[PDB]
Order: sequence, then C-alpha cells, then structure tokens
Amino acid sequence: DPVLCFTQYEESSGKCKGLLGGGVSVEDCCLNTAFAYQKRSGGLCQPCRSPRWSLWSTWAPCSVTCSEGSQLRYRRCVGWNGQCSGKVAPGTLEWQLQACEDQQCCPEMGGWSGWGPWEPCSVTCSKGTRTRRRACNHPAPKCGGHCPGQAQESEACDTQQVCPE
Amino acid sequence: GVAGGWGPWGPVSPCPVTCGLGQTMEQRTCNHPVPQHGGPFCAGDATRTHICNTAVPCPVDGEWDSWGEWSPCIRRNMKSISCQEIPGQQSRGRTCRGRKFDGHRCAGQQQDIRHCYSIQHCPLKGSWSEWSTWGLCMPPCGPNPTRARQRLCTPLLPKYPPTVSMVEGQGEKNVTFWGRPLPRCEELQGQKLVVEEKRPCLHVPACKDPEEEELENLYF
Ligand SMILES: *[C@@H]1O[C@H](CO[C@H]2O[C@@H](C)[C@@H](O)[C@@H](O)[C@@H]2O)[C@@H](O[C@@H]2O[C@H](CO)[C@@H](O)[C@H](O)[C@H]2NC(C)=O)[C@H](O)[C@H]1NC(C)=O
Ligand SMILES: *[C@@H]1O[C@@H](C)[C@@H](O)[C@@H](O[C@@H]2O[C@H](CO)[C@@H](O)[C@H](O)[C@H]2O)[C@@H]1O
Ligand SMILES: *[C@@H]1O[C@@H](C)[C@@H](O)[C@@H](O[C@@H]2O[C@H](CO)[C@@H](O)[C@H](O)[C@H]2O)[C@@H]1O
Ligand SMILES: *[C@@H]1O[C@@H](C)[C@@H](O)[C@@H](O[C@@H]2O[C@H](CO)[C@@H](O)[C@H](O)[C@H]2O)[C@@H]1O
Ligand SMILES: *[C@H]1O[C@H](CO)[C@@H](O)[C@H](O)[C@@H]1O
Ligand SMILES: *[C@H]1O[C@H](CO)[C@@H](O)[C@H](O)[C@@H]1O
Ligand SMILES: *[C@H]1O[C@H](CO)[C@@H](O)[C@H](O)[C@@H]1O
Ligand SMILES: *[C@H]1O[C@H](CO)[C@@H](O)[C@H](O)[C@@H]1O
Ligand SMILES: *[C@H]1O[C@H](CO)[C@@H](O)[C@H](O)[C@@H]1O
Ligand SMILES: *[C@H]1O[C@H](CO)[C@@H](O)[C@H](O)[C@@H]1O
Ligand SMILES: *[C@H]1O[C@H](CO)[C@@H](O)[C@H](O)[C@@H]1O
Ligand SMILES: *[C@H]1O[C@H](CO)[C@@H](O)[C@H](O)[C@@H]1O
Ligand SMILES: *[C@H]1O[C@H](CO)[C@@H](O)[C@H](O)[C@@H]1O
Ligand SMILES: *[C@H]1O[C@H](CO)[C@@H](O)[C@H](O)[C@@H]1O
Ligand SMILES: *[C@H]1O[C@H](CO)[C@@H](O)[C@H](O)[C@@H]1O
Ligand SMILES: *[C@H]1O[C@H](CO)[C@@H](O)[C@H](O)[C@@H]1O
Repeated sequence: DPVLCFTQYEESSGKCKGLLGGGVSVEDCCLNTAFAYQKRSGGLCQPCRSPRWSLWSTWAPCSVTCSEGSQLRYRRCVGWNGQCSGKVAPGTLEWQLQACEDQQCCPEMGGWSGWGPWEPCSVTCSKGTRTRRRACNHPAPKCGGHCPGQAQESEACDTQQVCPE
Repeated sequence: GVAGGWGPWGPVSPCPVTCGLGQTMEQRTCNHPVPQHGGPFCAGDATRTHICNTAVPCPVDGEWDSWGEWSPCIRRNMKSISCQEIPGQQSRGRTCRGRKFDGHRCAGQQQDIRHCYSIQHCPLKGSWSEWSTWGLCMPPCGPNPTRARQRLCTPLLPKYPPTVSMVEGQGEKNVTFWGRPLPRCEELQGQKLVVEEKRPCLHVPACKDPEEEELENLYF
C-alpha cells in the first residue's frame, strides 16, 4: 500500500516535515529509520524508528475554573512495526487524569438592597432627570460576583416651572 | 518577440544516499532558442526530480534498555544473610535493544553491581508516615475515577555501617538496603500496614483524540 514519505520527523510537534514523494510502499520509505510517513494526508504522521512512547503533553486546562476540577494529558506510541512498553500497538493513547484548582472561592452574586429614595429633579425649570440609586450589599458579593441588572434607575420629571424667557 | 525553447537535459545526479530512499534531479537550460525582447518565454519546468530506491536498510544504532530489577542480596558461600550484618553483592542487567544493520553498538557497562544488606521479610519496628501527595485520578477515562492518598508503616532501618571496606576487592564501597520487610506499628484506623482514603474526582472530561478534541472545541 502506497504512502506519503517524509524526510524528517519533528518531535514534540507530531508533524511530518520535508516531503519527498508518494506512491511508495511503507517498507521502502522506512528503510531509513529517520524518515516518517503520512497516509491519505489527513494526518497520522509516524516516524520510521522503533516504536517508543512519546512525551506527556502539557496539562489540558482545568475542566472548570471553580474549586476542584480535572485535567488530562496524553501520550501516543509513535513508531513502525513494533510494540511500545506493555504490548501496545502504534497509534494508541495513554491518559493521566489529575485534580486541579484554579482558585479557591468562586463568584457568588449578591442581592439588591432596599431602594434609595428618589433624588430631586436635576433642574428647577421645564423638565429634568430623576435618579434613583441602590446598593449591592444585601448580601454582599464574594470573589468576583456582581448583582444582576443596574444600580441606578433614571426617569424624567416635570417641575411645572417656566425658565426666565 | 522570439519564442523560447528548451535545450538538452543535463546529466542526472547520482543517488546521493547509501541507504533507503534518495532523490535525483536533472538541469536543463533555455539556451537553445533563447527568448528575445521578452515576448514569449520557455514553458514547463527547468528541473525534474525522481526518487532513487536503494534496497539496503540504514544503520539503526542500539539504544539501552531500562535497568532490570535488582538481584537478591547474597554473600558467597553463606546461603541466606537476611536480617544480619553480612555485606552481599547484587547485580542488575540491561539489554542492547535495536542494534541492526551494522549500527553502532551500545556504549557503557551492561551490568551494574552494588554492595548491599539483605532485609527480605525481616520484622522491624515501624512508624506511621504522614499523608502522601494526592495520587492521580484512576481509572482515567473509566467509570468514576477516584484519587487516593495513604499513610503507611515506615520501617526503621537498623543502624548498620553504611561504609565497609571489602577485603576481596580492597575497596571502601557503599552499602544500601534491599528487600521487603514486615514492619510493626500500632494500629491506625484498624490497619497494621497501610491505611488510605479515596475521594472521587470532580468534573471528569471525556477522553477523545487530541486532534478530534481540538476540532470539537473550535467548532463548539
Ligand atoms: C554512597 O557512596 C557514594 C560513592 O561511593 C560508591 O558508590 C556506590 C554506588 C558503589 O558503586 C561504590 O563502589 C562507590 O565507592 C556517595 O557519592 C558521593 O556523595 C557525595 C555527597 O552526597 C558527593 O559529594 C560525591 O561527589 C559523591 N561521589 C564520590 C565519588 O564520592 C554517596 O553519597 C554515598 N551515599 C550515602 C548515603 O552515604
Ligand atoms: C470560570 O471562572 C469563574 C470565575 C466562574 O465565572 C465560572 O463560571 C461559573 O459561575 C457560576 C456562578 O454563577 C458557578 O456556579 C459555576 O460553578 C461556574 O462554572 C467559569 O466557568
Ligand atoms: C432653578 O430655577 C429656575 C426658575 C431657573 O432659574 C434655573 O436657572 C436657569 O437654568 C437654566 C439651565 O439650568 C439656564 O439656562 C438659565 O440661565 C438659568 O436661569 C434654576 O436652576
Ligand atoms: C553509506 O553506507 C551505508 C551503509 C550507511 O552507513 C550510510 O549512513 C547513512 O547515510 C544517510 C545519508 O546519506 C543518513 O541518512 C543516515 O543517518 C546514515 O546512517 C552511508 O552514507
Ligand atoms: C511523561 O512522564 C514523565 C515525566 O513526568 C516521563 O516519563 C516522560 O517525560 C513522560 O513523557
Ligand atoms: C501541568 O503541570 C505542570 C504545571 O502545573 C507543568 O509540567 C505543565 O505546565 C503541565 O501542563
Ligand atoms: C435585584 O434586582 C431584582 C429584584 O428587584 C432581582 O434580579 C434580584 O433579586 C437582584 O438581587
Ligand atoms: C425598589 O423598587 C420596587 C418598589 O418600588 C421593588 O422592586 C423593590 O421593593 C425595590 O427595593
Ligand atoms: C420616590 O417616589 C415616591 C414618592 O414620590 C416613594 O415611593 C418614594 O419616596 C420613592 O423614593
Ligand atoms: C521545453 O520543454 C518541453 C519539452 O521537453 C516542452 O514544453 C517545450 O518544447 C519547451 O520548449
Ligand atoms: C530531456 O529529457 C528527455 C530525455 O530523457 C527528452 O525529452 C529531451 O532530450 C529533454 O531534453
Ligand atoms: C537505569 O537507571 C536509572 C533509573 O534507575 C536511569 O539512568 C535509566 O532509566 C537506566 O536505564
Ligand atoms: C532495585 O532497587 C529498588 C528495589 O529495592 C528499586 O529502585 C528497583 O526495583 C531496582 O531494580
Ligand atoms: C503509628 O505510628 C506512630 C507510633 O509508632 C504514631 O504516629 C501513631 O501511634 C500511629 O498510630
Ligand atoms: C495529613 O493531613 C493533614 C494535612 O492534610 C495533616 O494532619 C498531616 O500532614 C497528615 O499527614
Ligand atoms: C492533595 O490535595 C491538595 C492539592 O490538591 C494538598 O492538600 C496536598 O498536596 C494533597 O496531597
């Protein structure tokens, strides 16, 4: 079965670099153990050396940003015609799951308090703005929480007074 | 406007590699009908490549295997030397795995030997160590992974000379302990050897292909 043959294998990247050609069987391409092959070009680049386990990748991000989570890292057996340690076929993946913690607390949103009384109208003649503010401390937020909505309603008011001409 | 044309192909380069696959190429020039005034130009390519196949494999050098297990600690002409001040010698072996096709042989010593004291199955006084670091989540990609840390009965090694002169070898060689002793310790939570506690791991992520997982999060 033909396969694309590459002249160099870049470790820690899992990529075939330096294309030589296709239409050549896997046996001929892997006569030099420093080569690598990729079938159908979709992926699955594999070195020609004896199968040996690759390196543990960096930890995947913690499954949740809150309290205790779980994160994974993979390791693939790379090689041709052979088995890794443990009677494992080339292309198989091993995993290690680990508990992680980004931060201790997590945002518990607070509740709105009683409304502050209506502030006086922003102007003494014609029409103005009537502001109404409250606070977000019933209860108070922790970590990174915030109250839903806004903390200052604003309406209009008519003073029913004419300005001097 | 004078049409460009190709000349003769140059000599093909010899197969540069002495093993496996290589590559050859030929070099021709557009010097036979040279294009004039820039009207037309010679078409095609000025360099064709071919793959030269040599059936001989390539020398793959031998890489050392991981160390085997330490041999039992024995003294010559004394049979068992357990739980006694008797210096033995234990060996450890490697395997030059992978040397093929005139590859360079493995460099070093395939046999490691150290002087030892035997402590196999000896009853000793013990003491409970502190809580170990929380282990991994196991089984990964399995039903309900569970972490686990453990306190255990740490044996108290007998105060024997760690530095002994060997009469046969005329050397002052170090001695280390080897074996599985049977430690004695007051019961802690109803266990005489190792008491552990398990906690389930939270928000377990599914195990998918590193490429497939990458394409899945990107696509949402
Ligand atoms: C045990 O001894 C080593 C060195 O001596 C011996 O090593 C044995 C494995 C064996 O092969 C034997 O034939 C050989 O003589 C000590 O290593 C030394 O440690 C000190 C401090 O740790 C360093 O400063 C030295 O550089 C280092 N090497 C030498 C050559 O002295 C080792 O520490 C010792 N272990 C104990 C627990 O005492
Ligand atoms: C990661 O970062 C944290 C700061 C949070 O914003 C996380 O979002 C979620 O927030 C709610 C609180 O409303 C918690 O119940 C969730 O546990 C948490 O996932 C975010 O994922
Ligand atoms: C309150 O009383 C009213 C009767 C006005 O006298 C106001 O002053 C007027 O305010 C507008 C803008 O606020 C200005 O254009 C006028 O110049 C000023 O007379 C007062 O604030
Ligand atoms: C020619 O003879 C062979 C028997 C090998 O000894 C060859 O060595 C190999 O040369 C190629 C490059 O030409 C390298 O890819 C290999 O790493 C090397 O083993 C020698 O050239
Ligand atoms: C991952 O695990 C250890 C290091 O943590 C080594 O055996 C090796 O680097 C592997 O890739
Ligand atoms: C996870 O573990 C450590 C950092 O916590 C490093 O080895 C690396 O960043 C890995 O992703
Ligand atoms: C304040 O605003 C409304 C109630 O007025 C709710 O979204 C919630 O109780 C918030 O604390
Ligand atoms: C203030 O506004 C109304 C009452 O006017 C209610 O949503 C609530 O009592 C709030 O504190
Ligand atoms: C403003 O509006 C009325 C009085 O106009 C009352 O509900 C309260 O004083 C509020 O602050
Ligand atoms: C040179 O190359 C090929 C013939 O080898 C043609 O495309 C054409 O004759 C060009 O001049
Ligand atoms: C080079 O290649 C072939 C001979 O192999 C011919 O088409 C022609 O001689 C060209 O110059
Ligand atoms: C055996 O000795 C150590 C590990 O104990 C390493 O140098 C290496 O793994 C070797 O095979
Ligand atoms: C010999 O020494 C210890 C066991 O006592 C381990 O490091 C290992 O099994 C080695 O082969
Ligand atoms: C076992 O180990 C020591 C005594 O040997 C103490 O830490 C405790 O009694 C524990 O049960
Ligand atoms: C384990 O538990 C706590 C720390 O988690 C301490 O009492 C001590 O380190 C024990 O070994
Ligand atoms: C496991 O849990 C935390 C770290 O996640 C620490 O208390 C300690 O390292 C323990 O072994």
